[PDB]
Amino acid sequence: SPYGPEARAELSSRLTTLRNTLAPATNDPRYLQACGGEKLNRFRDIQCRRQTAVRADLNANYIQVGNTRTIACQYPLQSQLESHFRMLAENRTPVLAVLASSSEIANQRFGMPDYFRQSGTYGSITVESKMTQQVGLGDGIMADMYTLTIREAGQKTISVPVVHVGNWPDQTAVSSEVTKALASLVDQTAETKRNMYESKGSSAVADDSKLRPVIHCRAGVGRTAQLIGAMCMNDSRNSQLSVEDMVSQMRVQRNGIMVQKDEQLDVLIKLAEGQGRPLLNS
Amino acid sequence: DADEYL
Amino acid sequence: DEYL
Repeated sequence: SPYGPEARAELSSRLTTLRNTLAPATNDPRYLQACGGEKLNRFRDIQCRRQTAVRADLNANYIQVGNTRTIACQYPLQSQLESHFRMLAENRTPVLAVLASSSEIANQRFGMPDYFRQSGTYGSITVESKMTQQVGLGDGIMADMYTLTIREAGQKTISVPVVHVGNWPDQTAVSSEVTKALASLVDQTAETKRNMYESKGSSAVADDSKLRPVIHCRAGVGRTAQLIGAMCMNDSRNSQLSVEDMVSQMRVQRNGIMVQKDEQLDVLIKLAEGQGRPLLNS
Repeated sequence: DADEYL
Repeated sequence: DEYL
């Protein structure tokens, strides 16, 4: 069977080898390095690829698996928020999906500022937050949506649609049913907002580096990877893109950690099986 | 203008 | 810190 133990064992073997090769070496020329005395990485083991980095001071990467373009990043550090907000604005972000739980954000030691559920000032940037709808995703998991309005004198005011899942603990994987519903809500949200910029003849519709959905959890490698992988399968243009392709492309474009827990890769495998999508290549 | 995207 |  294309989804039998033998196939699953082979896929893991290839993935394992890749993760070891992409392991960040001290002062690795493939990863972004902290220039100066400013902390860049939230974790010394979760690094950001250099050739796909969005900004030099943020741990974020441009990711494209198949025809699906997104942006994965770590939960911004306190001192990166200003730069984080400019990135969202400039990108004309059609949707921001936050997969970090409320419990993690509340934990003051985790250093994860609640920058989207409350209004505030960060440097030259002014952010206003407003709660909109709440969508049930199944298994009791809920999606809380907000609208972030980013204002900066001299720049055009940009509002961003936010989808926050607060009850998805780290190092865990939600059911494939939930993941499929969450992937749909994010595309719909992005699709609606993107439509707006097109009706306004925005200059971002022509730039492949903009109008990309931004997604992140805590490290931006576990929960973020699961959603992205699910979003690719939603795209009707990724026909024949295998599970091997997806994970490979994510790791080579961010870091070999993308899709941390096996339980997470299992959800992707399950969704692929439901689509008759190949696991391995050739 | 400044808020033509709101 | 280490995310592990």
